[PDB]
Amino acid sequence: EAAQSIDQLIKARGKVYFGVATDQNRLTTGKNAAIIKADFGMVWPENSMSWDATEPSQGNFNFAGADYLVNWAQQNGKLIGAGCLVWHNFLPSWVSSITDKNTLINVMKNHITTLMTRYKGKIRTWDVVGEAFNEDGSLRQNVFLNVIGEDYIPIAFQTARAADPNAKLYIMDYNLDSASYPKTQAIVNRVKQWRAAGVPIDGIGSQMHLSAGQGAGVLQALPLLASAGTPEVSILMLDVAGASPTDYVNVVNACLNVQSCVGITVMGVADPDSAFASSTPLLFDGNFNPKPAYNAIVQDLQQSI
Ligand SMILES: O=[N+]([O-])c1ccc2nn[nH]c2c1
Repeated sequence: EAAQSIDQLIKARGKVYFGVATDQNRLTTGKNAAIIKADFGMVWPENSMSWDATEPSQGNFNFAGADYLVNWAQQNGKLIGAGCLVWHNFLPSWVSSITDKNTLINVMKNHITTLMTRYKGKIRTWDVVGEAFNEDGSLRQNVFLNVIGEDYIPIAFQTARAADPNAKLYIMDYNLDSASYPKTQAIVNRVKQWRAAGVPIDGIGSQMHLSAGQGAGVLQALPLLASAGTPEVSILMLDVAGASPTDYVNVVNACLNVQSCVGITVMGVADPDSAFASSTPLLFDGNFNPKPAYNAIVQDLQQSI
């Protein structure tokens, strides 16, 4: 049927992409590859770029998984996003154990530089720092903050910019979905301050793992995130418990309303492959058919001349 690719449709409304997280296991099973080819314009490695996946012991990198994703994307004319270079998730214990500031700075920089160098020029968007905030808006006391202090964020971004000046560099977080929530306010105010200091934060990515009914609030939260003045904002890791068309269309329209929002990435293709499968939160079902939210996004994005 005509005009059924949400990526094609969102591009026709001036955005860069509709994307999805994936990896080798997905691409070779189900109908994921076919759906991504037809309907999506950007992919991200779901897990294969994590620190656990890529640098399981100090200085010794594992790129088979990430390479597969990058190659598939290139073969299929998809943009690539990748991450997360620096966050508290999927960290090896060898990183967590480090207590010396200069050692951890250099471990972090080596991790950033190695990954970004390998894929230099190939990656549209790097999620450089993730989940750096507490719910109250203070900085999360992860190993980087505890050992390096708050300079770890400027250092990560400056390192990333040097490693691949072509990439758009993002900070990302979750629970940025309500405009009155302290975390949302805080990332904005802090990104403003980092950018005023010349830290090369090109984007804020909102990890939109939503519960039912939360789409509406994104219509206020996304504009708020964009007010930090980054060149770009993005929607990441999108899923919605119950997958209501209302929620999904609200999220999409928040993207459309926000000039600097370049695109939307969903957390996966089909419900059974979600980490939250019982909540059926994705756009395709367990038979790989498009759900009502997919079709509602199509209608919302369709445009006579
Ligand atoms: O938007 N994404 O679905 C997504 C998935 C995994 C990631 N790791 N870093 N950034 C990511 C974005």
